Amino acid sequence: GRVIRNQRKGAGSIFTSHTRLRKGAAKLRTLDYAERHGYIRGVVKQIIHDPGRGAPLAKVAFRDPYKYKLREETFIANEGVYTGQFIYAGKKASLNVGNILPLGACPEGTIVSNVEEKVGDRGALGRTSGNYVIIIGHNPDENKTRVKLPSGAKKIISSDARGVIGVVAGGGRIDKPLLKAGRAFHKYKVKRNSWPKTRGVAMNPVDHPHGGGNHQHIGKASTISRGAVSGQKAGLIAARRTGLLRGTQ
Amino acid sequence: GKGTPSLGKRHNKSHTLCNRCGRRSFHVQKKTCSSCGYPAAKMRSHNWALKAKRRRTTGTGRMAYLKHVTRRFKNGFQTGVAKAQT
Amino acid sequence: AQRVTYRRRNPYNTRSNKIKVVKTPGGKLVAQHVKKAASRVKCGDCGSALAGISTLRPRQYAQVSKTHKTVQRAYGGSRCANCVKERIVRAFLIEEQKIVKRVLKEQQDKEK
Amino acid sequence: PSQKSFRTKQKLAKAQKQNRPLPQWIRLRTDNKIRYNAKRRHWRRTKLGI
RNA sequence: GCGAGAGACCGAUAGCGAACAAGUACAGUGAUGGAAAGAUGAAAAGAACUUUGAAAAGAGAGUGAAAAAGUACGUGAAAUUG
RNA sequence: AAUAGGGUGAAGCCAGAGGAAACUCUGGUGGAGGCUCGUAGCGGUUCUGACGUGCAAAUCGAUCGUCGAAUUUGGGUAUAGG
RNA sequence: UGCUGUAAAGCUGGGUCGAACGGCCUCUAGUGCAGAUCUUGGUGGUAGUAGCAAAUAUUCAAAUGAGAACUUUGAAGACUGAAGUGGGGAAAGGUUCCAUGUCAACAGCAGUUGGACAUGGGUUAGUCGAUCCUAAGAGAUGGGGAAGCUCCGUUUCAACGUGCUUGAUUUUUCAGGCCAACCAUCGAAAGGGAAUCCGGUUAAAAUUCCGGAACUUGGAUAUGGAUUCUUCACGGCAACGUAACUGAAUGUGGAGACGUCGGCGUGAGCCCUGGGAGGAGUUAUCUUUUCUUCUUAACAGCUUAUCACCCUGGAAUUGGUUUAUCCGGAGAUGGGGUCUUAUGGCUGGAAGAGCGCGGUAAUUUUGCCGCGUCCGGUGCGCUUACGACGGUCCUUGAAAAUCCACAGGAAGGAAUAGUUUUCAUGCCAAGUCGUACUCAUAACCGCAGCAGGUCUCCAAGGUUAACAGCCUCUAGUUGAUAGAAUAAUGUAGAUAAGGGAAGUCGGCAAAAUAGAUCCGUAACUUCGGGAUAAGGAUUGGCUCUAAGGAUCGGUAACGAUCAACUUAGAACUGGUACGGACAAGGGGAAUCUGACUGUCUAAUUAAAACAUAGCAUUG
RNA sequence: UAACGAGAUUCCCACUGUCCCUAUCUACUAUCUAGCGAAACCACAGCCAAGGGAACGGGCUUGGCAGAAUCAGCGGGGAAAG
RNA sequence: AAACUUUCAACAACGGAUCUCUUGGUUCUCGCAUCGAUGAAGAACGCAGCGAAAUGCGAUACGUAAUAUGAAUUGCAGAUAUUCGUGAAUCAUCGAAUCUUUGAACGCACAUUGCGCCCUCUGGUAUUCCGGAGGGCAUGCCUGUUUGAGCGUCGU
Ligand SMILES: CN[C@@H]1[C@@H](O)[C@@H](O[C@@H]2[C@@H](O)[C@H](O[C@H]3O[C@H]([C@@H](C)O)[C@@H](O)[C@H](O)[C@H]3N)[C@@H](N)C[C@H]2N)OC[C@]1(C)O
Ligand SMILES: CN[C@@H]1[C@@H](O)[C@@H](O[C@@H]2[C@@H](O)[C@H](O[C@H]3O[C@H]([C@@H](C)O)[C@@H](O)[C@H](O)[C@H]3N)[C@@H](N)C[C@H]2N)OC[C@]1(C)O
Ligand SMILES: CN[C@@H]1[C@@H](O)[C@@H](O[C@@H]2[C@@H](O)[C@H](O[C@H]3O[C@H]([C@@H](C)O)[C@@H](O)[C@H](O)[C@H]3N)[C@@H](N)C[C@H]2N)OC[C@]1(C)O
Ligand SMILES: O[C@H](c1cc(C(F)(F)F)nc2c(C(F)(F)F)cccc12)[C@@H]1CCCCN1
Ligand SMILES: [Zn+2]
Ligand SMILES: [Zn+2]
Repeated sequence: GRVIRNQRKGAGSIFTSHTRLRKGAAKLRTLDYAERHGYIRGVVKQIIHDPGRGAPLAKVAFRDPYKYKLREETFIANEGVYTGQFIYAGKKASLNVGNILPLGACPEGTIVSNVEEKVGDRGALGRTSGNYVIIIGHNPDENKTRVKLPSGAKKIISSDARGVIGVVAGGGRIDKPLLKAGRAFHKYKVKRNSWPKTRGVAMNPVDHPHGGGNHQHIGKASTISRGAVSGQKAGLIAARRTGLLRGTQ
Repeated sequence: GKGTPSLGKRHNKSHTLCNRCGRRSFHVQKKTCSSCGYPAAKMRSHNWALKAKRRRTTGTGRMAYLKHVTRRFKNGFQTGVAKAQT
Repeated sequence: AQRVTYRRRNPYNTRSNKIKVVKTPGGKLVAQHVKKAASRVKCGDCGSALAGISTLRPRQYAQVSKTHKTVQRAYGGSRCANCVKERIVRAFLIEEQKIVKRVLKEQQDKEK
Repeated sequence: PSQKSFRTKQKLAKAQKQNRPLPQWIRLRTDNKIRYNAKRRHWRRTKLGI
């Protein structure tokens, strides 16, 4: 047979991300002295669109603590953040929408976004439009905080990890139907080469494990072992179950 | 349309002249000569292509220096000048 | 009607290959090549165009004297009049308010 | 094309120089074998391959 | 590679691809592919001159041992043709 | 970098009319859309037309699909034989 | 010419020819051809045969020449018809360009002609490009893999400056200080980017030469001006103005720098048009006539603007206002100012140029002279540039070089002295490579001078919705073997009594319909459609009538002057014609099937196949 | 299942040379000429009937018969060519 | 009976077999050890009185010097070229030189005849701007020199 499309994606030739029009990576500030011990004030300069991203970005300017120079940061904008607003980041920062605080400083029930998995990684969790992370509980003796993620998973993070108070802006994109192949075309035009998708059962046996036959059909179970090898993992990879979901989960 | 019509769209050179060997085998985008392997330090050659070795090898050029080594060896690699006779 | 040709080797209608049709004293109709339009100098705070500043292609700003490139005021060729006024009042009122916070703090410190 | 490199134009100059008929005084030399220039080239038939 | 001497070898469709301005001419985007083609006569003595023709050429003449050797040149088979 | 000329007439806006109210009706304006008739362009349905030792190793004539976008296209650049 | 042998073969007469060769005894082998769709070369029949038929079309005379259907000149008839058979370029070619000679081969007839052949000539730049910048990307370097060719990394686990500024000192040595986040390099003749125009000139070059007139960058440097004893200028309430009018490190901002569509406004070029002054044409008759010339560059100065802004003032009887509905106590309307100079006006450039006429010098190189070159109008016109607006996206539509400005306040500065070349004038210099020509029914690729293929700019009159079709002007071609005839069968195109799909697998092919105005329009429906459903009527020419505007001037409801093509109606009129050529839907009732727009088997399949939005599942 | 379709199908109206049943006209060929000038194919070749025969002969056997050189057409045969 | 066709013969064609040769090939043997950063092999472009190749050569360009030798070269032309001679011709010999642009290819780059920097001299009134001549600036590694870094570390 032939190398399937699955496998071709990893060589990264025509499947690399289209990044010319992107507006810089969205990260928190580096943990510095000011954020460890106090707070630093910055001002929102711009709220801009990032192609390929559903959420708008905020350009926020900060003074450099150690030399006469202005530092610009690219943040993920939460809803309600406006141009000209002052942003406070640090341990002593107040509990206001857009402020960056350690998770230990936020009370139970706080909604927060762009949350760090590890202390100082500048943000990993709850970054897409409309999503957020909920603070569930604190374990001060272990210096651990328990959070709830957009997928529903519960996780334990260091209380020194940071997050940005509020909900990521741009929420509700998916409530409106795309309606058109052309809208999908323009969507992925600035993301990557993943669209349109040819169905495996519409190919020949060289192309796919689903190819061939005198009718279009899969022919064996579409649930594939986690221990299968590349070229075999097409279908439902290591599925615990299949079929329509009914009842609670 | 893959024959005569398609043959009408040939006006972008894949190869240009190679500085080292001069053949028009210097691939423009790869910046490599398909004939001599320029700009690699070694000359391209293969034992499965003996006739390619014949075309470009020692003795196909001028041999401006090796030409005269055997005469210089024959005289013991002399230094100095010749002497007029009595 | 007389028809014209590009005076340069570029045969394509690009941003840098625009032409104007002019009539010469020889009675001819010729194409004349047009430089790209200049953009206004803009305020560094609000983005509006600045009054009193010449509109030139950026290399040409090194040829004119300083009076065509600035305005006689603080931040003259950089920020517009309203944003300069707004910077002055904000600087005054905040630094006055800082003294009100300093003096009041001492009273809060003194009263207890 | 009109726009051309120095290297190309130098090759074109040499190509013109070699496209000439035999000097007829050559044929008069003692034991001459060349009757004509066998390495002529016409621009429309055989291409230079530069 | 450099210098030599040889052969119950081949003799121009043979012998190296190449006896010759042969790795040439030429082909291919490229890697590569790659021919054909030796011999007038001892000597050019390579036909002065006249004539017909627009000319190429012809007819005389001339050189040569030979033009039944005329740079379509040693001999000059067969197919095929007058 | 390129893409005649028409048809239809979406939101928004103006005016008038009706109604107790909730609301509704009429005339304009406006100029939306992988909308439509149809050039250039791009494509290639049918004649199973021509041609079929061709003009051509895929062409020619008519007929035809589409024609403001998932549109057409130059140049640059990347992906290389299981 | 014969002889010998059953034969494989051997010998001999005659001719041709020119340098070596044979018998016998033995040795040895790359040793014997009719075939292998054998190999290479050569040659027939076919056969003077197939054929040399797309792209409207040629003709008379003269010249030249041995020779003319094919060359040149004149006359004419035509065509392309500005979406060109016109004028240029990019890619590619490479001398094909030009002049002179020239016809063996080539131009599938011919050839005196040629992109052929031969000999020469020809490509001139500070301002046009390349060169430089970065784009996707490519790729060296401390390094980490790999037996290795080499692979990987480029914000790369690295002691990574061939740093810079002054105070000067000459001693070519110093003294300091300031920083080093980033930065090898390559990557665009369409992206970014310092600066040139007009007239003339060659056989062949020109934004490159000549003449005139400028501009840019780099440098030097003098005069004039400006500034300072209130040291680093004044004026304006302000927006801001100006000939100038210190400003280190460092920091910040602007430009470079950006999709697409819609109508509206303005400019320019073109189109149209009145008067006048020249020239041509027509003149049976007429036409204040039909045609043609009347032009103005870069650059310099002054002036010129929508938008934006400032001052005043304080708004409901809400007003201002666009084709498009936004704006105003966060200050409208009103009044007065400021600014960008896109674009236009006047002047210089510049009439000296160019153009149109008229007269001459004369076999003459080349001129020489005079006169005119002027004043208006018009617009849903065409193209293009700019402007102010409006819409649109789960799409929001490059980077870098490079230049300027600000913030900052280091340092240095006047009293009879330093600036400052961001004010004026003057001085010097600008290297390298490309530059001819074709760009295509003959200069490129398709084996070729092949009906194929191959990116782009300019774009006149009439008809019209129209850049379609049809006719025409400028320009360009008149090329494609030709002559004589006009059987059959073809190919391409037409018409046909009566019938009207009986033909055929099948209405295949053809026909029929068709523009515009007015009327009228069903089921069904996702309420958007269906729909040009279906189905009717009208349409020429001429002579009239009515409506729809602009600018000035105080019940102005008015006068005066000007002006564009749309719409509606009536009379008359003809072989009842009239979207008169051109251009230009056939329609209806249903079934199967895919929702739709979209996509693929280059060269036998375009579909019901693929995609798609929507839906679900999985990690 | 509205809308859409160069998709497959049935009927109707209109329309017609598809047909009854053919005729006529034009251009370019074909044709004849001057010039120019290929290719496929080719064991040898080329009139029939029957026989026998590798069971369908141009040739063989027995008969019919049989007169140069040819031109335009033609598609029975050459179990024609590819 | 001609024409036509067929067969033979002669002569003439077409074509290049045959025969004769051979500065070539092919095999065997004998002898020798010598490429390159002191820039090779290879590439490009040039160079002659009249040359396109081949052959030779490098702006000193079908060659310069030197040694030997002793009258040519030659297709034509021509010495301010030569003959009992420092003398014609000569890749005869060869020990001195020249050796464009490149190439392992070395300042950087190279689809560019693109772009720096250092030293000496020199032109334009010039340490800086513009021009000319000559000489320099690659990488890995070795030995050494010099200037340095590290509370790695000794002593005072
Ligand atoms: C001028 N034309 C030349 C011509 O020189 C030709 O030469 C042949 C020549 O080779 C022949 O001569 C021949 O002689 C013998 C024998 C067969 O004759 C051959 O073996 C040999 O190869 C050859 N030299 C000679 N007989 C005729 C020329 N035209 O060589 C080629 C050519 C282009 O046709
Ligand atoms: C299923 N096994 C196949 C096996 O059949 C074989 O595949 C060959 C393939 O290698 C050949 O291909 C080979 O040769 C071609 C060419 C020179 O012909 C090259 O292009 C190719 O690189 C070379 N691998 C291909 N021509 C036929 C397959 N069956 O080679 C191994 C294999 C790929 O696993
Ligand atoms: C135990 N030895 C480790 C040695 O493995 C190494 O650690 C590297 C560390 O330097 C790298 O990290 C480093 O390099 C990455 C680079 C690769 O992108 C940088 O982004 C990062 O800033 C830099 N600190 C880390 N990403 C992996 C560790 N094994 O260097 C540190 C060390 C302690 O010597
Ligand atoms: O835990 C709750 C909570 C909710 C939310 C909300 F859902 F709105 F985002 N935000 C909370 C926040 C907040 F993130 F800062 F807004 C802090 C503390 C508790 C919050 C309750 C809300 C009522 C007051 C007590 N905490
Ligand atoms: Zn090479
Ligand atoms: Zn502002």
